[PDB]
This record gives sequence, structure tokens and C-alpha cells, in this order.
Amino acid sequence: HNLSIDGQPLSLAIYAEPTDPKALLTSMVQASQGGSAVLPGTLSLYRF
Amino acid sequence: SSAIKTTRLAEAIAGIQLYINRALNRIEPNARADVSTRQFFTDWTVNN
Repeated sequence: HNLSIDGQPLSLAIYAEPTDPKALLTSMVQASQGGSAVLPGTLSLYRF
Repeated sequence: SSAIKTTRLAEAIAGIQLYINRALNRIEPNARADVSTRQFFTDWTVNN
């Protein structure tokens, strides 16, 4: 296994650290809706 | 293991040395003891 006389390895490895995650980004989400319809117009008894 | 590293010449040296050493110690049957007495083998202590 190519070690020392007491078992110490002669070759050393690497950790290969990850990229790490990315912080989630939130966005303004909008759903479009209309306004209320006009009502039929009744007439009063006062003047303008 | 695959960690060990050698060259063709080094390997052939090792093999032939092993064959000679096996021959001399009579561990190998049917040794041609006539040729085992040659000068090179007389000096096998310093030619090993």
C-alpha cells in the first residue's frame, strides 16, 4: 500500500469544496383584475 | 496497489533477481546445480 514503515500514507488528497448555495431571490408577482361596472342611472328630485 | 510506480527496467531487475534467489536456495526443484556454481553466483552476496 506504499505507506511509511508505520502506516503513514505518502500521498495527500484534496477536499474539493463545493460552490455553496445561492440565496433565493423573490420578485414582485402581480395578478391583474378589473374594477366594478357602472350601474343604471336613476333620477333624483333636486336640481344640479 | 496502483499507487506503486516503476519502470520496465526496474521490474525486469526485480523479476530476474527473484528468479535467481529462488534458484539458489534450492526452494526450486530440479535446479541445474551444475550452473549454480558459477562465479557470478559465488559473488551473489555483492551482486544481489
